[PDB]
This record gives sequence, C-alpha cells and structure tokens, in this order.
Amino acid sequence: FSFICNYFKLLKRQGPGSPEATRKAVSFINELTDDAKIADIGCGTGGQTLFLADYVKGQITGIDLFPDFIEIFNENAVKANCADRVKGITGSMDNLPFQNEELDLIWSEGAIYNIGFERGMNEWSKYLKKGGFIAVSEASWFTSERPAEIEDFWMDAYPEISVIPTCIDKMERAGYTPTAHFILPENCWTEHYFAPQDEVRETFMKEHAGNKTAMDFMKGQQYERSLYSKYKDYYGYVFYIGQKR
Ligand SMILES: C[S@@+](CC[C@H](N)C(=O)[O-])C[C@H]1O[C@@H](n2cnc3c(N)ncnc32)[C@H](O)[C@@H]1O
Repeated sequence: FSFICNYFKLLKRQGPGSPEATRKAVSFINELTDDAKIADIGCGTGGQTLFLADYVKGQITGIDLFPDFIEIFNENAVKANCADRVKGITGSMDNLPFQNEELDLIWSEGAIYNIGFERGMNEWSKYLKKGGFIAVSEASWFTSERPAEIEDFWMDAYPEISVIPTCIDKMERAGYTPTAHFILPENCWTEHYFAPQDEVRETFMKEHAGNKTAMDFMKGQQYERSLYSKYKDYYGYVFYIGQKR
C-alpha cells in the first residue's frame, strides 16, 4: 500500500458512492445546526465529505490515515469556500482524536472495513452524543449463498463481509436503533468509481508499464470491474444508518 496512493489521489472518489447515496443517508438522520459536530472517518480525498457538506449544517472534520489525501481535502475545501467548517486532519481509525459524546454525526463511506464493521460500530460509539447518528456504507451479501469465484475474492479481501441482516444485528449490539439501510445504486460503482479509473489508466500504465508490482495491481483494479459486472446481483455496498441510544 505505497505507490497505490499516488494512483488514488488522482481519483475524486477512492470508493463506490454518489451524491444521491450520501444525500439519501442524510435523509434518515435528524436535522443539524451550524453548531453541530460532524466527523467523516476514512474520508480519503473528501469526495463524499463535500456532498455531505451541502446536505447538513455543522462543523465537519474529515479524518484519514494518508496525509497526501488530507492535503487535497483542504485544497478542495478552500476551492469551495468552506474551509471554515470543512477541515481535514490526518489520523487513525483505531485511535480517534475525539472527546466522548463530542460528535453529533459520524460518517464513513467504504472505509469501515479497515477496522471491522462490528468493531467500528462499538469503538466509535463512545464519541457520539446520545441521540446522535452514525451512517456508514459497507460491502455486504444480498443472498444466503453466492458463486464460488466472488465468494473467494471477498473472504480473502474482507472476511467480515456478512449478509445485511447480520450487520443490522451488530448495530443493535453496539447500542444503535437501526434507523435504516439501503443498497447502493449500481451507478455508484460504475459511474462514480470505475468509469473515472479509465480517465487515468493510460497516463498511469505508461509510468509503470515495466514494473511487475504495479501491473499486478492494475490487473487487480481491472479484475474488480470484471467481478462487479459479473456478480452485481450478489454483493455491493450497503448504507447503514443508526441512532445511538
Ligand atoms: C475505500 S477508501 C474510501 C475513501 C472515501 N471514504 C470515499 O468513499 O471516497 C478507504 C479510505 O480509508 C482510509 N484509511 C485506511 N486505513 C485507515 C485508518 N487506519 N484510519 C483512517 N483512515 C484509513 C484510506 O486511506 C482511504 O482514504
């Protein structure tokens, strides 16, 4: 996970999503005030953080591991006239710089997988006020059994990938009222995640054409689309919205 970041820092989104998905997740939380405190964990370049910026009031704080991403985050915050309430800082997902019950809303798209769904649900709770909301998108199964090929890919990539019923079950455990959940539209993958990867494929494939590692990675990125186009009926990203009791 080194040069890879120099690939993703180009893209406007490092994970599947769309302005519609973020906006729909927002429709399930309570209205916020300019004095609210928001946190987008695993924000990345901040592609979805800015969408969220137009959908809710409050001070948003994006947190990512890689400083190169955070660097672009603020770059965009300033180019959007909202550097005042939209600020990105480098940090970790398993050790957040938040006081207990300081946050009104915890956001996270295609990043919870880094520390485990259940673990994140419980560990992040601490930082949320009573009645506060948490909204995260996560890859999940849509059926009870799927094809071998696709099953392998995930069980190896992310072992905690479970069916939707199981995730919601983990939400109650962590003390969350399972407000809602919805599968992410197919365009979130193809239009907003894959299609943009073609805009920067050639410029890239040139700089690393002779590198074995870089090639196996590129083939990996192309293998994901192949898998999605072939098993878009068995898995995908699911948005989970809950309210801390
Ligand atoms: C799939 S990307 C999604 C980025 C952004 N949420 C989006 O949807 O466009 C995963 C993000 O999690 C970040 N990340 C990985 N490990 C992390 C950690 N330990 N703490 C915080 N962020 C982390 C990665 O750097 C990356 O920005």
